[PDB]
Amino acid sequence: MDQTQPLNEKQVPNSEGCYVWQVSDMNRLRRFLCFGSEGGTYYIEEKKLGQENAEALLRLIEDGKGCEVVQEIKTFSQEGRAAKQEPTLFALAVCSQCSDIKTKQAAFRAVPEVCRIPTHLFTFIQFKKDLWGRALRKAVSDWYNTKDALNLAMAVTKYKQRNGWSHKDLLRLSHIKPANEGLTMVAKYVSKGWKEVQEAYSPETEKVLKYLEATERVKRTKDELEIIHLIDEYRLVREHLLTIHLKSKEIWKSLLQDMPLTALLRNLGKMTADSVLAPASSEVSSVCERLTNEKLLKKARIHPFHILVALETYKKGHGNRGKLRWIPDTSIVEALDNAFYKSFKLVEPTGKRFLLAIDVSASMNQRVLGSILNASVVAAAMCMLVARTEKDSHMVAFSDEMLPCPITVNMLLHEVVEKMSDITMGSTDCALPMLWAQKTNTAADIFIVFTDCETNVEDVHPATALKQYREKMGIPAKLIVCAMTSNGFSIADPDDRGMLDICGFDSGALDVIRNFTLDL
RNA sequence: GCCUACCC
RNA sequence: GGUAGGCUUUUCAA
Ligand SMILES: [Mg+2]
Repeated sequence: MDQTQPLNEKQVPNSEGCYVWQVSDMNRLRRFLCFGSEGGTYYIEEKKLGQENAEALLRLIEDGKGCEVVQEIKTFSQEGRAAKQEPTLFALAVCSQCSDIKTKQAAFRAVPEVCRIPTHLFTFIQFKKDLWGRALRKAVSDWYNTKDALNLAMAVTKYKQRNGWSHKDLLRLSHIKPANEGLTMVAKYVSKGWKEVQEAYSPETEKVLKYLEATERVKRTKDELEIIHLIDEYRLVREHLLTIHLKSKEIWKSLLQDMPLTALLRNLGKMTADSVLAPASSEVSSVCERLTNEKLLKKARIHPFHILVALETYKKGHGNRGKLRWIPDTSIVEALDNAFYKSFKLVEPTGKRFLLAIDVSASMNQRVLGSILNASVVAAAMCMLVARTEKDSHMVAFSDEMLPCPITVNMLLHEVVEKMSDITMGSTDCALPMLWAQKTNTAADIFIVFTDCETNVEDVHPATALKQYREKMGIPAKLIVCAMTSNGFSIADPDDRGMLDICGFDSGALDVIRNFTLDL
């Protein structure tokens, strides 16, 4: 009996013909929220991946899980555990339509806590289209009227329109009625324009006009000094400036001052190139100190993935799609690579013995989140995270055989990246870890395997490998399968309480692994 | 092959 | 359509 055969009825065949279990729908929801379905997986095409995921979603609703889904969606977004928003917003959209009315009413109810910025809403509304009314009109209206005039003003000027949707269309389609003078002004500004509003017009309301005026002013003035001035006075950001100003060193030195974190993160390369982040500079020193402030990273909801993508591209001196070059600053590379570990919800060590196994087979070459990072690299990063928290941990890599582990606990993130480079390839034997462990008489209480569960060699089933391990070593060893995709497969036996299914790249992954290690 | 802003 | 920034995919002051 090997992986080519089913252990029991419950099991189903992979994408390779070998047998595994089907991840619980709830768990697949999490996989989906974190990885989405762009580019699909190594075996499943993008389109069918989304279809497989859409099916599981509806299945949950069918089964009553309607409100648990929204609650989970609501929680992942607020806690910022998912790199990108599309999957969450698409999920909240499907729920916003499902048969259940409990779920639907819960979906629109959570819209303002999930759609924090215009883009989020625009993407939500567009999804509803790919799939107005009382609920919709109400939800959109509440999004604006519950805000503070002065805040809405920034929101609507920072994000005038995204993906084909403007606040002008939303305001009109929802037939909103400004809850106060401040909001009517902003609304009039949006639908009718500055002139109309300027022509039509409290201390609080004046503040709102002032601002709107500022935003209009920084687009007519030729004087750079005045631009810089307004930026200082009204905290105007990049989106507020005419793109011709974005070539001025002094504009950015003024823009960097209190630049939001994602903005700062996505423009590290450009600022270095324009000498705004010159070597040894105060500015650079400032940047590093901000990127490594866990609280602000947390406040700005900087996901570790975004850090990884920026680090990879930043040290490359040049972009992937971009077309500018810069001498990568070593202080920044050390600050980003440091920030990576602070972006995850950190936890107190348990002290247990962990065996961390990275699936490095050919399939792990598959690209994640439509980025330039592959599952191999991401799995290794997640691995480094768990290894720097629980010191008693031995890392190992595998494909269809045990391979010398290319990385170490003391390596900087970009060294672990290129090392996974030279080694990703081969077939998949997901039982090797447990098997290796027994053979080297290596003790462990927890096994964490970072895989896509597409095991395919004629060797015993990983679940079988774990049992043989328990019996042989006399340890109740548990097994945590950290998923690297949104496929619906798992080498984890649902009937074994010592086997858990978690998602890779959930900034909250650390807490789940802990709760499980500690029998919670 | 894509995102924005400005003019038209 | 013309022009200009950027692509670390859409820039979460939070
Ligand atoms: Mg493989």
